[PDB]
Amino acid sequence: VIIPWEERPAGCKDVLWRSVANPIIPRDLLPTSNSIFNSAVVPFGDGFAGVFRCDDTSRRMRLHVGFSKDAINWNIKEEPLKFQCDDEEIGTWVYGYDPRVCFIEDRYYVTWCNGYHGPTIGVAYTFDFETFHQLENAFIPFNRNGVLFPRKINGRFAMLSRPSDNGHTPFGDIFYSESPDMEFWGRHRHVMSPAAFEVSAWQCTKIGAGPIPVETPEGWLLIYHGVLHSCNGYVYSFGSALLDLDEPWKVKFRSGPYLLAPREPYECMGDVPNVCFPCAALHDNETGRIAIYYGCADTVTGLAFGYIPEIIEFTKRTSII
Amino acid sequence: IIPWEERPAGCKDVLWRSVANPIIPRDLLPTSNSIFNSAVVPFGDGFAGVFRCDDTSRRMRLHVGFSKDAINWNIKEEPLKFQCDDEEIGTWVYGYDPRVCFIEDRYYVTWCNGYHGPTIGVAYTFDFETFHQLENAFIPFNRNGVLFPRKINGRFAMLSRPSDNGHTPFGDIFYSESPDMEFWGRHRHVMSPAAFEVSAWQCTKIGAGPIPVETPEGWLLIYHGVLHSCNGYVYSFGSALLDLDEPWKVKFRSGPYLLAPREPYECMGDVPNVCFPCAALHDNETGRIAIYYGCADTVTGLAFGYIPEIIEFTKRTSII
Amino acid sequence: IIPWEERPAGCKDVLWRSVANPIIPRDLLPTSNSIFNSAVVPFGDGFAGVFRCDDTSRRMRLHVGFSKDAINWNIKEEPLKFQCDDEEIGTWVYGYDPRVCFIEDRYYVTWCNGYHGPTIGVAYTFDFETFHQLENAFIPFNRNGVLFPRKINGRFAMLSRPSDNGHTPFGDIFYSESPDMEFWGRHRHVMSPAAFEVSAWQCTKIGAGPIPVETPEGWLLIYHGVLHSCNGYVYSFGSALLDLDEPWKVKFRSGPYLLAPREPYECMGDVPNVCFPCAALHDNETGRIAIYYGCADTVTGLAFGYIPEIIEFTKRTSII
Amino acid sequence: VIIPWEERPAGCKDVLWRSVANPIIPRDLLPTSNSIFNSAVVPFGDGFAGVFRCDDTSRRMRLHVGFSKDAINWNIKEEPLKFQCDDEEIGTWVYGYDPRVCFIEDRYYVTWCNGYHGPTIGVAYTFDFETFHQLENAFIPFNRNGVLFPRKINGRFAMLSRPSDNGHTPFGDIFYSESPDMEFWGRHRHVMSPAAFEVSAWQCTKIGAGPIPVETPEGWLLIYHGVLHSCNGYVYSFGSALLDLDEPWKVKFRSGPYLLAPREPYECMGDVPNVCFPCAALHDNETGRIAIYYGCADTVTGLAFGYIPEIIEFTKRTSII
Amino acid sequence: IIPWEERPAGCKDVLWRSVANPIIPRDLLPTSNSIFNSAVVPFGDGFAGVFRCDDTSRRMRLHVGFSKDAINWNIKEEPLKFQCDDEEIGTWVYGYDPRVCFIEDRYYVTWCNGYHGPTIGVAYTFDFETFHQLENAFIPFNRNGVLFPRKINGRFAMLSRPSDNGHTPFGDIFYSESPDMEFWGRHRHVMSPAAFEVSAWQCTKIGAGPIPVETPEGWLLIYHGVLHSCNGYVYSFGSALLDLDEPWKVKFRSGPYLLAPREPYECMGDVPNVCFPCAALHDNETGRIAIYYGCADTVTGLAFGYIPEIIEFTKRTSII
Amino acid sequence: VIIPWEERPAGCKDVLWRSVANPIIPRDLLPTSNSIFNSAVVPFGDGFAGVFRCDDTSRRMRLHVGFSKDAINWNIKEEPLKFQCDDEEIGTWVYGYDPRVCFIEDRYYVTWCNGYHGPTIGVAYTFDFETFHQLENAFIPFNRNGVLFPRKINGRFAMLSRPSDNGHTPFGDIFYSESPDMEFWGRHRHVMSPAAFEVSAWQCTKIGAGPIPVETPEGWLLIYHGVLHSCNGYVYSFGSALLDLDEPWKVKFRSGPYLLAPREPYECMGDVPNVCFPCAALHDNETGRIAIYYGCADTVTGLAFGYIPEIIEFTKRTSII
Ligand SMILES: [K+]
Ligand SMILES: [K+]
Ligand SMILES: [K+]
Ligand SMILES: [K+]
Ligand SMILES: [K+]
Ligand SMILES: [K+]
Repeated sequence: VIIPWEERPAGCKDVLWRSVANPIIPRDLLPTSNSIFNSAVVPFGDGFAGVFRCDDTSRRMRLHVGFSKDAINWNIKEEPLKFQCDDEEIGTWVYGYDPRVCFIEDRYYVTWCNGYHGPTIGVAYTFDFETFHQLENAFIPFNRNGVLFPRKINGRFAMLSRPSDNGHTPFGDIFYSESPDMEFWGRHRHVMSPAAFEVSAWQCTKIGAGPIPVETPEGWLLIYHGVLHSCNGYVYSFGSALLDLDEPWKVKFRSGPYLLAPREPYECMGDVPNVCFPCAALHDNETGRIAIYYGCADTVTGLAFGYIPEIIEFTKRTSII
Repeated sequence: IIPWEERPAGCKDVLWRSVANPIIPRDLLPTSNSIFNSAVVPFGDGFAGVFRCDDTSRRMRLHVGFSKDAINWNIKEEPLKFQCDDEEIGTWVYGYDPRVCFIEDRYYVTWCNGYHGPTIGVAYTFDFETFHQLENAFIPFNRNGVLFPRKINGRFAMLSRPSDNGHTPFGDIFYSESPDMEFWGRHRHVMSPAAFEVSAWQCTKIGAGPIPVETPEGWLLIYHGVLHSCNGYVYSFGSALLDLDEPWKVKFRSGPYLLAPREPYECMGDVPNVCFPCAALHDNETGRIAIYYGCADTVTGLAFGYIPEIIEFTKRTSII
Repeated sequence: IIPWEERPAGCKDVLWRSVANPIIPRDLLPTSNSIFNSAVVPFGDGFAGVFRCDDTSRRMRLHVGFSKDAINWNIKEEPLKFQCDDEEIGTWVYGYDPRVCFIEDRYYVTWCNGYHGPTIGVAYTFDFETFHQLENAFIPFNRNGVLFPRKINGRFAMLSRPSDNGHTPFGDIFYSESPDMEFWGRHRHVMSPAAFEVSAWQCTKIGAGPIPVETPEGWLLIYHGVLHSCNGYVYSFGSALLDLDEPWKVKFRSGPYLLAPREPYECMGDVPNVCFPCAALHDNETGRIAIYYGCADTVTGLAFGYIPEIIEFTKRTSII
Repeated sequence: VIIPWEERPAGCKDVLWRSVANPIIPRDLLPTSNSIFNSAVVPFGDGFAGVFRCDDTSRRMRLHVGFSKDAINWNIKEEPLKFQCDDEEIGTWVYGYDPRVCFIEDRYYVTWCNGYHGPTIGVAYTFDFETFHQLENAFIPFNRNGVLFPRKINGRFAMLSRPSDNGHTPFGDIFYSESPDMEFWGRHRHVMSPAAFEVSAWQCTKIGAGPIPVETPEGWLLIYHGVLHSCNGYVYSFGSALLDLDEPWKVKFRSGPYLLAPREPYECMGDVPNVCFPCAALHDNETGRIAIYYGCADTVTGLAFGYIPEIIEFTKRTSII
Repeated sequence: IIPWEERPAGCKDVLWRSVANPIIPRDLLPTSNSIFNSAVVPFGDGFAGVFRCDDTSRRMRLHVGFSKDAINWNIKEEPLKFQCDDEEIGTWVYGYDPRVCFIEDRYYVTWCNGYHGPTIGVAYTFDFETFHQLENAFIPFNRNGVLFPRKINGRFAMLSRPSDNGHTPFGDIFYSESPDMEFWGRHRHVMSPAAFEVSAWQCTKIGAGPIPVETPEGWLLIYHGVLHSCNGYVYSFGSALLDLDEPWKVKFRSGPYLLAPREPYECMGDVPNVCFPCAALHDNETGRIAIYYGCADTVTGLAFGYIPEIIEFTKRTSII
Repeated sequence: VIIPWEERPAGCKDVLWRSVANPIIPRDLLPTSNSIFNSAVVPFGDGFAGVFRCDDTSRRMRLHVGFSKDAINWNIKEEPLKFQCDDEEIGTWVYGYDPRVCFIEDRYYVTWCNGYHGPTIGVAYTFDFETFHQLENAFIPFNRNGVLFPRKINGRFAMLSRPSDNGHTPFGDIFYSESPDMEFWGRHRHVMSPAAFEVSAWQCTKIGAGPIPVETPEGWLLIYHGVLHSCNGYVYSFGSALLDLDEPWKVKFRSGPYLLAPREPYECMGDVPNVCFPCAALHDNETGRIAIYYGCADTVTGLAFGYIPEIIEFTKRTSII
């Protein structure tokens, strides 16, 4: 697996740096796409695969499969994916957004914000990114920013989530839950809350999980978004925390500064201005390299690069825990 | 021997209020401000319950109570304290909205438990002296958690009511199952508030009340509904019938309310215009049912009816 | 022979409540939850009315009533249906806020009629048994439609109250005309809520109540006003005098109210703290006026006064 | 009558395409103009005339007359338009915006959102775009987006409107009404409501009529805006519907996708970000060509081009009715 | 000789309502709609006060009252007019929330005075006949202004409550000093609403009531607290002890309330569920204190207690 | 003192013109700066000094001292400034923004929006822009936009303020207060309220003082911001008023039009879009030159130039009183 990479520019001191090829996925890649801004990406085969949020010209929210040789240039299917489901009630499509994908043990799991009398977390698996078998929704509405851990945590599946409401939710804590079987969920634990505005305002309104947690010797590296409320709306930035390995609802370090915030025209102008919303990462433990995918202005998808050891140090050095 | 009063003569109402309401006064304890949830079950030679008693600090606490007749209560002055092996879950913040039922071999208690916002707490007891707390069933925000009094195809089942962090302006009843009273899933929507032009007493939000009452025709669900006036919410309650095997499937749902705020003790107090049903005792032999409900979030009331009359009213006036 | 009761001696109030209030109870009908609009007129050897009767489903429906004395009413159990040649307009969604007056050859009914939101429905009857529905007078959102009881310079005329899709937090009274009871126009603003520092009982929103009463010095308009407290709205009512020929021109408007919620039947009920005037009977010969009003959106009450006194009060306390 | 036209760019598949000379009217055309973003345009004499919303440097909303040879380059009068009115109360000017202009039988009629104890629909006529005779306001407040039909229907004048409130209204259905005399109005009928967000979210908060309805054998072509509410405010897009010829409150087809939505910098940045608000169109039945004027970010005016038969085919094929 | 009624036998309550409540009715004056702030002090061989009397126009005015026994009040019909040499500050817009205390050589009156929004008006009087207006103490928005009854280290001192332009959803008590009753500063935060899970009767906002009472253990502050239900605000009141020398430092603060809306005259009226303390008379030799408070923003009521008992209560139940 | 100046562009008829080198202070000037958008600038020594609002990458609001030879190119201290205070209660730092600086008789005074149980006006002095001595907060919360007068008025210090609330306040009048000693404040007077929307909508939601009042023979020249509320948020523009010399709460003239409104990409895009927030001015009575510093989009700092006599004449001739 060769992950995408660009070397940190000369004299850049930032922990993460934007791809000079951003945006890597344009808003109009498909004949009917309005925007493409969640890219739930993983290695697959001799390349990469992913589940993409592609909102169409009707402003419907759909998920599409994509493939790529280099993880930068994507061939996304024109037709939305369809989930196969034994149960007619759960298998009913209303809408879907916020996908996340990860491989656990023997297959790829997809979670997404699935409408079922409100936003909840849908769950499906695939062996091949062609047929997807839909499982029970993991939780009762309202919930989103569902993000699985990439292995079992002491014998059970684990998921981060984000209790919400039925609108543009003005609050949001990260939570942790477990399941023995991808059907029945429990042992719910609070992970963290928005910071106080006077401490770290980029994350003081609400927060939610981003990429699949990345295992490091110093804890699970969580890349997560945070919201700040100005008089003219919300600004979405993102940052990092380290979670205990065995009890990942225990936050050990949490960054004060953001890692990335809306700065470039493609992040500050578009369907929802001033949004950097991380959705996936690819990483390489040998080199420490990480590549983070993020939606820009809810319009296009970008990539940013960093080193895991540098991120860990930044997280601990600036920690507000 | 559950409490009973015959319908007044000439009264054609399906439910009739006890002539002795309120049956529990606001100031029964030395520091109680209000007492308005009564989660009542038969126990040993008499009755037991878990009661929401808000104190003079306006803190929300649960207290155990006992009664020989189910009308006159001796409520413990100390609040109930749960035992928990897990210190994280075992931390008390607040508690309201209790419900109590016997399932297979023990009594279970659910309540709206504070855990970074309202969720549904779960505990068991054999004796109403020691309570053993289990995992909270769901992530916040959730309340009106009401267990079924037996397993449904080999699993525990619970009605709930996803909510928000404040005075929630919405709310559907949901249904979930668990094999072990720890892990929960198979979530199914039961019902939504009605359109205001169909049935406005239940058009803002709804929530389950007493434990479901099994009948040959399905589960008898007594639930509250809210109407939003310019000067606030009005809580009334009514009746539905749920499928026996798949209780998320609603068979019949009443258009009219069974009861709504009328009397001064319902219409004046800490939260005016509230009738909030929280428990029921019934006898299948005679069809008699006795429904406990909170009045004005201040005091506790009792109402009477017959199960076959309620069922016929529910079908005849059904908006499904 | 309009209803009347003498001024309690050593009462100096412009209006005084009937000692028999409430004159219509909430449960007069077997399925009524509340009865609090009574759009009353003389008819044959007695009186007839269209009443807002909300049922135990909290649906809003209109029912006909009859009475020998205008105090004790026999209201039909079944809601009235309108007859309409146009299927789209004749679709019933909900109805409230009725008003009734005789114009020239027949009685006209207006009400708040649901047609993709609140608007003003219009109908005529000759007999109070069959009602023929005409075009809704305006586009939503509008209510408190009140016809003048004769034409104003060759046209039908109506007061209205532009509103929104909810519990509207604003409301001016407007005036409109129509040559044919179908097409409406020449809209003119009558008045806006007062500044709270001047007259706070009518500072949030106002609306017309009774059919305007012709006096030789202009139209007596009895209208409700709303005050917004931290705990919701308080509805009181008062008086204005409109120019005879151009009734959008307000000549005098009272600073103080005439009546405000005081009694328990006004202060406790489905919507607390509401006195909402809906009709009036009067006798020019004696100057007597009898004013019907909804109490707490639950029951109907009556109040009495003298036209000349009300006019004097209106001029003397005028904020215009 | 030679309407403005540019061909569809090479390989463009879109039903409408933007003028490459956008914006066609700049914000600062008049000495005190702040913004010029409604252009109610008609053929007149040997060229074109129009009534324009020009908000000045005091942010007052005024209407101005303009003229043009080619309908792209405009000479707008510096002085605001004054209406003559026989009734001094109705003739009182508080503010005006949202103009629309059309010729009905023997004269041009102007409607606008006119302040009369709140927004309502004002009405006037002119024969020459010099003297304007003000008629009665058509409706009681609150209402705007008044748009006349360009001929009588069943022997009456007809007008689409849009019941509103006293603010930045968070709802809005399109209504239809008739008048025998341009004075008394009635026979009010509901045309359509915002769509469900799951179905077509660009038009799920509110909608309102745009250009004068365009007669086709297939019904009235209505171009209308719709609003989507994001966390960061409203996004105005526009689309198309076909109304029954004889009973125009009856919608026959209604597009799922939008025709145009904010995409270019001049639509995304300015006084009100993310607005494409259609206001007028010129069309030529012989060729099928249509040119649609629309306000961009409440700052400038743009043009877009299409073919009426293609628009109708799109409206039908993608219909949500 | 302060008013006094002994505690009923068998009552463990720290305060008890007078059995003759309400002591001032809503209709005492010819045009009074409600009378519910009574800023009372000893004066001559009896008592005086400034009273908030809202009229039938719902305008908020202040009127002077006198009483020989402090229970039965003769309140003047004419609103009080302040004399002021500056016409800008002297302009009357509205006035409510009065408080009155003697400091050194005269009586001082504070009130919520409209000056482009609510702020704290200040005046003095020697005789309760002429009132001389001083500068408003603060910029809007502020109210619940309450002076200390002597200087604190050579300065006048005042508690206040920063607010907004509406029915304020927040509110901390602050402390400020002035050398000269014109320029104010050294602002210090006294306290904030409590967390709802700790003491919900005081979790939305709080504000000072009676003039602070000097005790050997600190200043006894009686203050109101607000709880926010789905149906509005509930106003209760409680006690704190402030440091004698630096009175922004709170030493003790009651978890429970001392009094909360319970009787019909507190629960029903213009603003339901309000007990708003506004003044207190006390006798240090016997420990007796008589607390005046508004009831449902309609009438005025009286409650009694013993200062040593209130202190012990405040200490024993302190949440700090 | 040689104040920065650029000559009025040929053809330009505006009363103020933007520097051709805007933004003069970039958002990333400091190693940890997210945005730099208030520049409270004064002559000092052989050049200029200032207190600057620099929000960091944690989105904390801090004040930093800066120095410049020319008042355009600034050397801002990396470390936030710290206030010295004898009282521990008042000396507690929670947050600070909205700085203003002016020399009064013998020292420089700094005001800012200081957190003390909500937003209030902090006050400090400095002789050297190295040590700052904090005084009592001038008012009880909630208040901001505190701006001292640059000399005493009838023997007293004087300050403009702006009573607010605990959020993004949807209202705002300018008030005036006095103090004999920079400790006790009083004699509060209403200066002005927002204008009616039908008169001057750029200033109809709220208003607040900007630069230190500039004394002229015709009154105090107040440059102030005004807010307009669109469906998509607030737009901040600024204009001018003349206050009576002896009783500065008496407004004598107040402009109808604005002087400046968000127009350029650096005013329209950034952390808070569509904001032009004036915070300071340098002026020369001999030449009438004035240079006005202003925050752009709450991101960067810009400069604009004008002539005081032109501004006085514009203010009077366009007066809405
Ligand atoms: K945690
Ligand atoms: K169901
Ligand atoms: K008028
Ligand atoms: K239709
Ligand atoms: K303190
Ligand atoms: K002034």
